[PDB]
Amino acid sequence: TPLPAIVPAARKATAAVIFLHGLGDTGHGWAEAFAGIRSSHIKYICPHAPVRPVTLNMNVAMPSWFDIIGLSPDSQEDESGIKQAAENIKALIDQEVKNGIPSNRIILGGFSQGGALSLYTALTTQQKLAGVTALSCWLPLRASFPQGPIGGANRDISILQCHGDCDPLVPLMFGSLTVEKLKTLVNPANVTFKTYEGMMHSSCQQEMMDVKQFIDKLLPPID
Repeated sequence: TPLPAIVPAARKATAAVIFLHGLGDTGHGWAEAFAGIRSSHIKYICPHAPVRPVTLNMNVAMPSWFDIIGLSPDSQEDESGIKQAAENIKALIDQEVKNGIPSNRIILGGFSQGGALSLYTALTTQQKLAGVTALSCWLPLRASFPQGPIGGANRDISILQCHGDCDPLVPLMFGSLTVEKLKTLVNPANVTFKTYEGMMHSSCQQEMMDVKQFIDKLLPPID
């Protein structure tokens, strides 16, 4: 658990954005992206995932929040790893709360499997968070969530989900399927789905403008 890549608050952190990178990456690249759209009062924490064998690619080691066994909505999933990773994130959120940033001033999000982890954690934590930015991701362990509203703190959480229509790794179909299930677990009045023409398993600058909009609207300065 090395030091995350952090864009700190200029003065005192009154909100925080915890963002988790995709497969095989570190937090450094995304911290830079969030540095380019930061608000002075917001702390941007991009932790680094541990290197580990990934079943999908002949157990070649690379940074990974959990194991990837497949790429289909029907693929087998690493249930234990997903749940332990989620525990680690809630642990990381608890730390930021005991250090001065209330949970309802914290946004969780990520890219690909980082986003998937973001959705799973937000929807299973009794910690009330400010929102979720789920980029080019999916809902892990769909069939374990009941078919009604989740209840709990994040019944009414705001979710911004973004996907490219040319994504070869997480098909747009899989994101569309994820938002439909989302709209049955939380209040769909706060569920926004954003599609980006031509984007692949990537980000674009408009997607980052819409993420800034989302964060700035939900985490405004206290002063």
